[PDB]
Amino acid sequence: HMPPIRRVNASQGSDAAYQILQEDGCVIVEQVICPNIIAKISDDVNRVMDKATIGAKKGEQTHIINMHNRTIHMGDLVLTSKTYRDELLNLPFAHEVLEKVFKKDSGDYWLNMGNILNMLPGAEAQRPHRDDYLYPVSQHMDPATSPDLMINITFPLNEFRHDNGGTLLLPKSHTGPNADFYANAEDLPAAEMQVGDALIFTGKCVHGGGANRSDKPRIGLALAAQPGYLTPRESNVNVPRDIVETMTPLAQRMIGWGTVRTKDTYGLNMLQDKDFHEALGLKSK
Amino acid sequence: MPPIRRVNASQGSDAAYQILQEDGCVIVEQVICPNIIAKISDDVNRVMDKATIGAKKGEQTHIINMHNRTIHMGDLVLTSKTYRDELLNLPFAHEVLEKVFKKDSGDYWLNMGNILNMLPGAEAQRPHRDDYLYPVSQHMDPATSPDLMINITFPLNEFRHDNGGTLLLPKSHTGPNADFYANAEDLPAAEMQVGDALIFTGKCVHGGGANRSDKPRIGLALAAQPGYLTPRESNVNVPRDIVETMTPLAQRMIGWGTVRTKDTYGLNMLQDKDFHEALGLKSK
Ligand SMILES: CC1=C2O[C@@]3(C)CC[C@H]4C(C)(C)C(=O)C=C[C@]4(C)[C@H]3C[C@]2(C)C2=C(C(=O)OC2)C1=O
Ligand SMILES: CC1=C2O[C@@]3(C)CC[C@H]4C(C)(C)C(=O)C=C[C@]4(C)[C@H]3C[C@]2(C)C2=C(C(=O)OC2)C1=O
Ligand SMILES: O=C(O)CCC(=O)C(=O)O
Ligand SMILES: O=C(O)CCC(=O)C(=O)O
Ligand SMILES: [Fe+3]
Ligand SMILES: [Fe+3]
Repeated sequence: HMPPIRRVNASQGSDAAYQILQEDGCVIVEQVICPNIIAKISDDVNRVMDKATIGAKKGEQTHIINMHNRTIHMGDLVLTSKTYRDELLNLPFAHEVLEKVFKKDSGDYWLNMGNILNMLPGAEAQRPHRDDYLYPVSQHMDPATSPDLMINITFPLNEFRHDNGGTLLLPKSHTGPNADFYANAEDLPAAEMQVGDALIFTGKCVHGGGANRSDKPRIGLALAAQPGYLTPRESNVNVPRDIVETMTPLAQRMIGWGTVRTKDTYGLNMLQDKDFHEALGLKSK
Repeated sequence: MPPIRRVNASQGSDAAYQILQEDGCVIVEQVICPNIIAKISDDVNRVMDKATIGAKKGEQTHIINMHNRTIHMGDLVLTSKTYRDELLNLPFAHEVLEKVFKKDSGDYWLNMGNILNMLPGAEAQRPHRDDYLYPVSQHMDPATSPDLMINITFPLNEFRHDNGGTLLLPKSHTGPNADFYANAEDLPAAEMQVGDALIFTGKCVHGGGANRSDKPRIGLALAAQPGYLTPRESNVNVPRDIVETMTPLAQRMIGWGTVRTKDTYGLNMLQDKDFHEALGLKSK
């Protein structure tokens, strides 16, 4: 028995989606965001896609997830899309789920990064994996009882179906032991969703990019968050301060322009022994 | 009770590392020219009165017994050029840190540099493990888990038992995490001179001692950790022109650089590239 990927409408509330996430490691939330906001971000991303790196980043081994040259991953979204900074980073449903995930075990959270996922036509499926492999301490903790190190929220920017490589998932695989092999991609169900929906899954849920056998790119946007005590993959220190001060204090923290407190109350990312905002006199919306 | 073992830096970083692996702590004598420490001490004294006393805003105090007769002070990059140029590049220290972190974790960088000023009358701290700062430490077995922190403390004046030199429990770095390790009254003190350094891991039981003398006892803690752990102190307010006078290693140490895990994956990247490549960050 291969468990199905379960779904809720965001009208049912964040408690119900969190419950499915706790039981399965993954949940699809239908109609979580106005599709026109997503289409706007999609246009911004399409404007600059010719700038992104194809395949591997410099020096990064590819064999763990099967990173290959029919895939484009692209960061730098804060400067690419104002709609991303102001609308997506502040989406209340997402923050309700993330606070439920992180606050007790870990404390404040922020982004690992925001990442465009472009599977080009003919893209081969990835090796099903756990995203928390990024952080080596995940290999020293029991998955059944350890805190979650990551939550991925993927918004399709065009329709996701099995045939165009929509994310493959292995529901209820988030409590088993860490392993070097979990499944073959061909045995997993795909997340099939429309623009305005989102897929949420934990850093322990087995998953991977699907095979794109259509003739059009399949593009999603991954809002990936983690405890503040883990180092983001993407820094935002090159974002002009004038632009940071048009963001809310929450979105500022998400992109690393803020102090993050552990569940024990201890501050990280402080400046001159004080709060980040206080030490800079940093303004916000 | 095992003693705190010691080596001279002339015996090489391998011997210091071996003692660190066996005991969780080691004193390295004459690891740095005392003139350098004296300069940094001048820099710090010139700005000590602007430091915060006791707990920082909203941080509970009871795990380590933080109290209002101890001054902890950061912001060392901008305080001391000698700190930026000499101390952050000390080769013995980086040899030890590479031995600790490279295989299990990857690149490392500062948790922070922190002046530890213990005024006369300061009570001893509750003996503790520093890695409690990172909640993941409580979910890993100390006997086999990676080290999450290395502390290198340079006395800025003489450390002695009577003036609150750091109390240590040697060989305590492999036992299970616990809510009580020892009473401070039962632990030996790190006693050493300017130019020496005490190294101990995030798993070594230790604490501030009681300063029963008439003068402050002041150390400089250089605390390092895996690049995948968020530093306590950010340095994004340091002017880029100051940063470009530093070495690439010291730049990475203060967070102006990409840090790769032992699996080759980069963290603290900029615009999908290496930090330096994306900014054209120059260095010495
Ligand atoms: C585990 C492993 C990786 O860690 C993960 C999964 C963790 C976070 C993840 C998020 C969820 C943010 C995303 O949007 C999609 C991919 C990344 C960026 C990813 C990239 C990275 C470093 C990588 C690897 C490789 O081969 O090239 C790239 C790799 O094996
Ligand atoms: C665990 C615990 C903390 O974590 C540690 C130990 C971890 C690293 C450490 C280093 C080695 C850098 C140092 O130089 C001296 C003190 C700190 C800054 C410290 C401060 C902090 C947040 C704290 C606590 C408290 O009560 O007030 C303050 C506390 O209990
Ligand atoms: O593109 C997808 O649907 C999944 C991408 C993924 O899992 C990854 O690269 O880590
Ligand atoms: O001052 C000392 O010797 C130790 C300080 C310490 O251990 C701490 O505050 O965590
Ligand atoms: Fe993944
Ligand atoms: Fe300590």
